[PDB]
Amino acid sequence: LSQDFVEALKAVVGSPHVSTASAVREQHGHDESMHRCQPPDAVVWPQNVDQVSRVASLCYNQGVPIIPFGTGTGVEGGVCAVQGGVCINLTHMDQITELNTEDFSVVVEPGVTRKALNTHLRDSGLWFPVDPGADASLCGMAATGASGTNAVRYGTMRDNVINLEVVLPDGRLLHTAGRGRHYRKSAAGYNLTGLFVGSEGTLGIITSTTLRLHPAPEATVAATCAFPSVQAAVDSTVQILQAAVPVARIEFLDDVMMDACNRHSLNCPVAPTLFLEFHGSQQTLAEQLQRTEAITQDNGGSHFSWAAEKRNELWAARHNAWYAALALSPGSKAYSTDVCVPISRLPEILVETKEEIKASKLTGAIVGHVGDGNFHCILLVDPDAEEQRRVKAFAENLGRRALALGGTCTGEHGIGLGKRQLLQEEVGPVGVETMRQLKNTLDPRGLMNPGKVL
Ligand SMILES: Cc1cc2nc3c(=O)[nH]c(=O)nc-3n(C[C@H](O)[C@H](O)[C@H](O)COP(=O)(O)OP(=O)(O)OC[C@H]3O[C@@H](n4cnc5c(N)ncnc54)[C@H](O)[C@@H]3O)c2cc1C
Ligand SMILES: CC[C@H](C)C(=O)C(=O)O
Ligand SMILES: [Mn+2]
Repeated sequence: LSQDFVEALKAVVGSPHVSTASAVREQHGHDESMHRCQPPDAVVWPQNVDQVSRVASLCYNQGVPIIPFGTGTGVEGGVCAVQGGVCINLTHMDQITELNTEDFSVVVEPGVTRKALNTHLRDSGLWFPVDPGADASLCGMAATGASGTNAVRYGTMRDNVINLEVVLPDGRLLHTAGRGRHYRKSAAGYNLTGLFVGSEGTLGIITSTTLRLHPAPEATVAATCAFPSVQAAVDSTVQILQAAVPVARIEFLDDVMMDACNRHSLNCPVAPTLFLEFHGSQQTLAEQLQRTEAITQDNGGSHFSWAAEKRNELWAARHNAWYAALALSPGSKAYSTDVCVPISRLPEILVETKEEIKASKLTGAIVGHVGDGNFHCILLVDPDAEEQRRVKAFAENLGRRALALGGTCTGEHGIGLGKRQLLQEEVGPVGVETMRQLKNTLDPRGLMNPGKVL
C-alpha cells in the first residue's frame, strides 16, 4: 500500500484515524471465528458519512479492497482481509438520532450497540428486541442479518430494519427506502432495504440503520425445564409452536451445553434443557404457562424452575454460551454451525446431530433458537490440523443434511468465508448467478469485501 495512498486517506479522516501499524492491523484482521487472521493493509476510522464516502471512493478508484468493520464479533470471517486492503472501522460514528417513540422507530449509527440503544431507551417504555449474545454493532447486525433469542416472538433484523443508509462501493450515498423515511409497509418500487440486510459488507457500507422499536412487555416470567432426552425437549418445542403459544423465548441447551454454562456462570440440572420466557398480562401469562407446562409434561419435562436479577443471570449465561463452550478446552477456538430447517424436521436433525457428536472425537455443545427451527453446534478446534479438518467436515455434512430437509445452511450468522460452497448448493446455478449479478452492479470492480459470500 503506497505512501501517497496513505496520505490521501489521512487527508480525509485525519492523521489520528489512519493506522498502518502491524498490531492495529492484526487486531482488525479477525473476528471471533476460527478463521485465520488476515490483516488489512491499513485501518481507517471515518468520523462522518462524508468521510466514509470519500474513503470508499479513494479505495475503489485505486483498486484497493474495502472491508467494513463493526465490532468484530462475527463468526464467519467476514472482516478477514483475504485480499488485503483498507479496513474501515465504523464505530466512531456512534450517535442515536431521530428517536420517534410515537412511531416506534429510531436511527442508529454503526458505533451504537444494542446495549447502548436499550440503555438510551430506559423509561421510554420501548426496547429493541433482537439480541445476539455479543455486544454487537446494530449496523453490523443489519449487515449480517442477525437474529437472537427474542426473534421467535419479535422477529429478526430483516423483520425490524425499516431503512438503511448505505455508502455504495464507489462512494454514492443511498437511503434504501428514501432519506428520512419510516413506515410500517410499502409497495413503492423494488424493496432495496431487504437486499442490503444480510449483505455482510459485500454490497456497500451501512452508515445508519432505521430500527423498529417494540413496547416493553407488561409482565415477564422466565423458567428452565429439564428433559430426559434431546428428543423430548425438541418434541416439546415443536408442539409448543404448533399449539401457537406466543412464547417470547425458547432456547435449547443439550446436557453438554448446560454443564458448560453451569461451570462458566448457574446450577441447573445437567440435562437437555429449555430456557423459556413469557410476555403478557398476568392472566395472559397464566394461560400461556398452563398450555406450555402441559406440553412439556407430556414429554417428561420437569416442573418449571422459575426465575429480576435471576432472570438477567439466566439470559446472561445463555448469551455467553459461546464463551462457556470455549472454556471447556482453554486455548482452543470454535466453529459454530447455524442450520435452520422446517420445524417438523427439527427433531430428526437435532437428535441425529447429538448422535453424531457422541460418535466422534469432537467436543461439541448444542444450543440455540429452536423456536425458529434453528440451532448451533459449537465445535471446538485446537489451533491440530487434523482436528480442524474433522470439524470442518462435520460442519459441511450437517449443512448438507439441513439442505436435504428443505432448510438453509445459516439462519442468522451468514456465509462469510465458511459457507460459500453450501450457499451454491442451497440456491443452485440460477440463484448464484442472480446474486452475482446483483453484486456486480453494485460493486463492478469486486472491491467491496472480496472473497465473502459469493
Ligand atoms: C458470543 C457471541 C454470541 C453471538 N450470538 C449471536 C446470535 O445470537 N445471533 C447472531 O445473529 N449472531 C450472533 N453472533 C455473531 C455476531 O455477533 C453477529 O453476526 C453480529 O451481527 C456481527 O456484528 P459486528 O459489527 O460485530 O460484525 P463484524 O464482525 O464487524 O462484521 C461482520 C460482517 O458484516 C460486515 N459489516 C459490519 N459492519 C458493517 C456495516 N456497518 N456495513 C456493512 N457491512 C458491515 C463485515 O464486513 C463482515 O463481513 C454472536 C457472536 C458472539 C461472539
Ligand atoms: C457465536 C455463536 C453463538 C453460539 C450464538 O450465535 C448464540 O449465542 O446464539
Ligand atoms: Mn444465535
